[PDB]
This record gives sequence, structure tokens and C-alpha cells, in this order.
Amino acid sequence: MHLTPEEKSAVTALWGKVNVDEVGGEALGRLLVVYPYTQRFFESFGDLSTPDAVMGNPKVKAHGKKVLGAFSDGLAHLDNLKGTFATLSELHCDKLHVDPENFRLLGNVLVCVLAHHFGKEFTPPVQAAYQKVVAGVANALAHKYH
Amino acid sequence: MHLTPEEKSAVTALWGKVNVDEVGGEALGRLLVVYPYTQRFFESFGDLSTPDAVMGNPKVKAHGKKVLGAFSDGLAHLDNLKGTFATLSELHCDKLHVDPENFRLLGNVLVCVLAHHFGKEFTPPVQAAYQKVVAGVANALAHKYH
Amino acid sequence: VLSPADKTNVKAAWGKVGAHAGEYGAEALERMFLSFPTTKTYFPHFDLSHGSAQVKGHGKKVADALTNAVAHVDDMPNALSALSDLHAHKLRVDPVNFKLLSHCLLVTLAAHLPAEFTPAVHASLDKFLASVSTVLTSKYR
Amino acid sequence: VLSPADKTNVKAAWGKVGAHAGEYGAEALERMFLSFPTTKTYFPHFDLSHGSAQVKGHGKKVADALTNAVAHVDDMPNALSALSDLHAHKLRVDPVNFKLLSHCLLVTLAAHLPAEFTPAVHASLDKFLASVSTVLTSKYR
Ligand code: HEM
Ligand code: HEM
Ligand code: HEM
Ligand code: HEM
Repeated sequence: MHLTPEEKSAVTALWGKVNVDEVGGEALGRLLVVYPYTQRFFESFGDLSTPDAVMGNPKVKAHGKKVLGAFSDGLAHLDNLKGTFATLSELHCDKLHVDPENFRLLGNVLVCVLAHHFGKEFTPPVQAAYQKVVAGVANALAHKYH
Repeated sequence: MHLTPEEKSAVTALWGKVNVDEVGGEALGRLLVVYPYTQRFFESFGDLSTPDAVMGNPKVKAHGKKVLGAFSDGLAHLDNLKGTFATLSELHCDKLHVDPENFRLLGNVLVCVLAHHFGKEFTPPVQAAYQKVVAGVANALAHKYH
Repeated sequence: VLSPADKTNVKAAWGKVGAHAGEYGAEALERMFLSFPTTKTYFPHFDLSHGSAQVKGHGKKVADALTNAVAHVDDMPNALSALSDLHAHKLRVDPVNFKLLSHCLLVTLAAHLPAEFTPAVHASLDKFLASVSTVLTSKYR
Repeated sequence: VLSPADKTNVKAAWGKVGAHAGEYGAEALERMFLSFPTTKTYFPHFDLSHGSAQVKGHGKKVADALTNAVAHVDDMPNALSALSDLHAHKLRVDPVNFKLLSHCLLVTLAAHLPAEFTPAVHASLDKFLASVSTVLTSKYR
């Protein structure tokens, strides 16, 4: 991707320390809490009436694991995000009807989760590389919309 | 920025009826009027305190001409907007310090001015095609920012 | 924040729209769907083809709310309350879309009111639509 | 709309920032300049190098304005009158930039308040920064 080699390594190096299980669920639960309008896509997940109901909803957590596993996969192909996500792009447009603005919201929430999770290790330059990656993933996922 | 053969035709045909001069001064003046904060870059133009003041300013008219002149040349190279605007992109960033967000605002105001001017011939499909072009151009001009 | 001048401008332009409101409404929706395809993600249950009755019908509802909003320009919050409820609790449209529709309404107005769409009125209308938008997403969170 | 719960959350969170406020504001700025390079177009007169004296200075000023805003959560328009003016009539920073800085402020806070940065507090802070932003650009036009 349009990341310097230094940035590419920084991303990878940190990602290795991420518990995709844990982080996916926190990232999708916080999206649902901070931006409640996003709940619109998950009526079938059950109760999302409160912060606590959202954070502890197992469908939330399981879907988060799924989202983040797909996210993790694109990290192995920073060079062909478009290619890694074409299928998922079509699915999200044609089958799910998700406005792609949501991909951007999720990207910023994830940045916040990584910062919370890593503290001081999530330095300005590391965040900057991560900002480039989340933007890259939202564009790749928005790519097949029509 | 993908224009179907028909979009390209539509763009081209309308543009051959545009008086750059006239349209340029109108688009730049409207910008200055609707989004007054954009006046931050043109203090030397004089008094831009009233719509009448803005619209009749000759500095605003001349500038609008310059800007739309360049715009017009890009229409000649829709295949390589990036390369065509590379130098202007570096100029806007390093010398002018213009937040690329202004290119998006100017593009939208421009669409408003062509609709105003052409009326009914400025159909939904023609607008869609111009929307692709102004975004392409704004993106080409923001490309070299760092 | 709408000045008296703005309110004056809006009442005036919307006045000339008059009876054509609903037509402009549907025109604006069409321009939106074509120009900004992502907005179609909110109408999967709609026939989005040219002249769809669904779009014509929807566009009339949208023009009617706007007419209602011009009539109560001094108290949009209360005048639009049920609509802000619906948007916040049911529809849940991401706020960037409001800016897309507002742009397409100005395009419509420009293309139909050459004499009336002066810079000053354009400026007023832009601000008015931004305010309606703020009202409509005021209860999001 | 800040509810009583939001206000408690913000005061709590910000109480915790305490004396590090200027250090967090400088860090937030540095984070903004690196992640969103177009925001540097407003600071052509600044040395944006890491640890620069202008950044540190500016950072404290932003931090202090926030502190004040928290102290006057119920009266923001009045508390930030001077800043609203300054931004609206002099600085004239496009409103999107406010969204970028708010994000970088939240990231800084998250990186420093492991215990306090819960989803509920995170939501409260996000809502608070959007309110501050709204006041600061409320006199733009
Ligand atoms: C990093 C961004 C995202 C990635 C990589 C991602 C990935 C995925 C994947 C892999 C699936 C399941 C695919 C399958 O059925 O085989 C999925 C389903 C889904 N996603 Fe996305 N997603 C992302 C963002 C979002 C966001 C922000 C939303 C809405 C806020 C969303 C809404 C959904 C929904 C509603 C489903 C279907 C769940 C079900 O199967 O019932 N996605 N996503
Ligand atoms: C379609 C997008 C635009 C194009 C193609 C464009 C093109 C130009 C050109 C050709 C010049 C002259 C540069 C030279 O001396 O070689 C220029 C200068 C300038 N532009 Fe841009 N421009 C665009 C948008 C804008 C916008 C939206 C702003 C601010 C809102 C802006 C601010 C300026 C300023 C302040 C100058 C210098 C004026 C002077 O020195 O007289 N430009 N632009
Ligand atoms: C100026 C801004 C807007 C106004 C005045 C407005 C007004 C309305 C009105 C009056 C209704 C119907 C209420 C009813 O029949 O009970 C409605 C419904 C709806 N609106 Fe909004 N709206 C606005 C913006 C938007 C935007 C930007 C979108 C998304 C792109 C949107 C999406 C919808 C949808 C999906 C419905 C439901 C349509 C149906 O299923 O029949 N609206 N709106
Ligand atoms: C959280 C929202 C913001 C707050 C609370 C804030 C606060 C301040 C304060 C307290 C000052 C100094 C006033 C003085 O000189 O006495 C200032 C100046 C300034 N602000 Fe804002 N600001 C905010 C957002 C922004 C954004 C997003 C930008 C641009 C990206 C920006 C650009 C500037 C600039 C360029 C100055 C003048 C700096 C100088 O030359 O010293 N501000 N701001």
C-alpha cells in the first residue's frame, strides 16, 4: 500500500501482538455504543439497548472476530487490498446494503482501541501508518459499490 | 474516475458552450459568498464583505478565469489528471497552503453554476458525469500533499 | 444561524417553487442516486428507476417537510420533531448523506430558478438546508 | 446533547488528565499532523518538527481551552466566545479539520487513561468534542 517500508513493518510488528478475538469484539461493540445509529444493521443480534448489553452480546463479539479476521487477512496483502476485498465489497453493497461511511467509522474506532490496548507503544508515527491502513481498507471495501 | 464513453461525450459537449471567463468568475465569487471562510486566501483582493462586493471584484473575476482555464485544460486529459495536475498540486501545498477541502467545495459550486446557466439541459446524467470530473480533479490536486 | 435576510431569501425562493415542490423533490432524489450511488444503500426496497412512482412519492414527502420547515423557520425543532425522531431512531441515515441531498436540491433549484438563484439566495438556501439537516440528526445520540 | 451522564463522564475523564493537559494537547497535535497532513496547511508558520517549541506552546493553549470548556459545559457558547470569534473571523479553518483533531484527542486520551477510557466514557468524550467543535464554528456564516 502507500506505506513506507518503515510503516509497513511498524504495522505488522504491532499486529503480531493483537488478540483478534478480543479486539474485534471491543472494536465492533464500541462502534455500536459511540455511534448508535450503526445499530441499524444488527437488529437480529438481539439486545443492544445499553452499553453493557452491547459489550456483552455474544453475537457482537463473534461478528467482531469475523470482521477482524478479514481485516487481519488484508494485512498480509497491503499491496492488493482491492483484490483481497473485492468479494466482500460486492457482498456489502449488493447483499448487505451498508453505506461505506460506516467502514470509515469502524476504522477510527479500531485506532482508538489499539491506542487503549497498547498505550505508549501506539506512538504518533504508528498511528499515522494505521490511519493509512484503515483508509486503505475502507476504500477497498467501497470499491465495488454502484 | 471512470467515465463511460457517453459520459465523456456529455462532458465535452457541454464544455464547448462554456465561457470560461464568465463561468470562472461566477464559480469563484459564489464560493466566496456561500463559504465566506474561503476568503482567508484572498485578503489582497480587497473588500469581500458583500455578495455585490465579491461578485463585482475584478480580482475575483481574473482569478476565476485563471482557475477555470486550468480546469478546462484538464478536461483535455481526463486519462491522466494526476500527471496533468502534479505541479499545481505541489504549488497549492508548498507555496499556497490551501487545504485541499476547498477543491471539493469549488467543484460543488461549479456544478451549481453549470445548472444555473444551462437549466434543463443539465440533466441528472450530465450532472453525475460532472460530479465524477470535479472529484477527479480535486483528487488530482490533493495528490502531492504531504 | 439564519439571519432575517436568510429567512427572507428562503421564503421567497420557496415561494416560486410553489406547486412544483414535489417534482423538484423527486428530481433532487434522482440526481442524488445517480451522482452519489452510496445513498441508494438506504432504499434497497425501492424501484430506483427513472420515474419510479416510489421516487416520485418519496420526493413529494420530502418537499412537503421542507415547505413545513419554511413556514416554521423560527421553530424547526418543534415543527420537525417527529421527523427528527424517525431519522434518529428508525432510519438512522449517516449524517454525511444529508449533505449529498442538500447539494442535489440546490442543483435542482438552480436548474429551475435562473432569475431567483442569485449568489445571496444560494448562500441562504445552503444555510437553510444545513439547518434542516442539523435538526434531522439532532437526536442521533 | 450532553446528558447529565455525559457531563459526569467528561469531568471525571478530564479530572484525571489533570496536570498533563498541555502534554496531551501537544501530543494530539503531533498525532494530527502525522496522520492527516492536510491539517499542516493551517500552520505554515510553525516548526512542526517533533518536540518543537511552537507545538508545545500551541498544545498547552488548546488544552487550556478544553479545560475551560469542561468547567463551563453548561455555558459553552459564552465560555468560548473569544475562540468562536477568532476561528470564525480570522483563522477560518474548514470545519472538517475539527473532526480530525477531535479524533487525535480521543486517541491520546485512550493511550493514557487505560482504566477510565470505557466505552461509555469514550462515547461521552466523542459527544463532548463534537459539541466544542460546533461552538467553535458556529459563527462561520
Ligand atoms: C473492516 C471493515 C469490515 C470488514 C473487513 C468486514 C467483514 C465482514 C465479513 C467477512 C462478513 C461476513 C461475510 C460472509 O458472510 O461470508 C461481514 C458481514 C457483515 N458485515 Fe461487514 N465488515 C466490515 C465492516 C462492517 C461495518 C462497519 C458494518 C456495519 C456497521 C458491517 C456490516 C456487516 C453485516 C450486517 C454483516 C452480515 C452479518 C451476518 O452474517 O448476519 N460490516 N463483514
Ligand atoms: C479546480 C481547482 C483549482 C485549480 C485548477 C486552480 C488553479 C490555479 C492556478 C492555475 C493558479 C495560478 C498558479 C501559478 O501562478 O502558476 C492558482 C493560484 C491560486 N489558487 Fe488555485 N486553483 C484551484 C482551486 C483553488 C481554490 C478552491 C483555492 C482557495 C479556495 C485556490 C487558491 C489559490 C490561490 C490563493 C492562488 C494564488 C493567487 C495569486 O497569487 O494571485 N485555488 N490556482
Ligand atoms: C432535507 C433532508 C430530508 C428530509 C426533509 C427528509 C424527509 C423525510 C420524510 C418526510 C420522510 C417520510 C416520513 C413518513 O412517510 O412517515 C422520510 C423518510 C425517509 N428518509 Fe428522510 N429526509 C431527508 C433526508 C434523508 C436522507 C439524506 C436520506 C438518505 C440518503 C433519507 C432517507 C430516508 C428514508 C430511507 C426514508 C424512508 C422511505 C420509505 O421507506 O418510504 N432521508 N424522509
Ligand atoms: C478542539 C478544537 C480547537 C480548539 C479548542 C482550539 C483552540 C485554539 C486556541 C486556544 C488557540 C489560540 C488563541 C490565542 O492565540 O490566544 C487557537 C489558535 C489556532 N487554531 Fe484552533 N483550536 C481548535 C481547532 C483547530 C483546528 C482543527 C485547527 C486547524 C487544523 C486550528 C488552527 C488554529 C490555528 C492555525 C491557530 C493559530 C495558531 C498560531 O498562529 O499561534 N484550531 N486554537
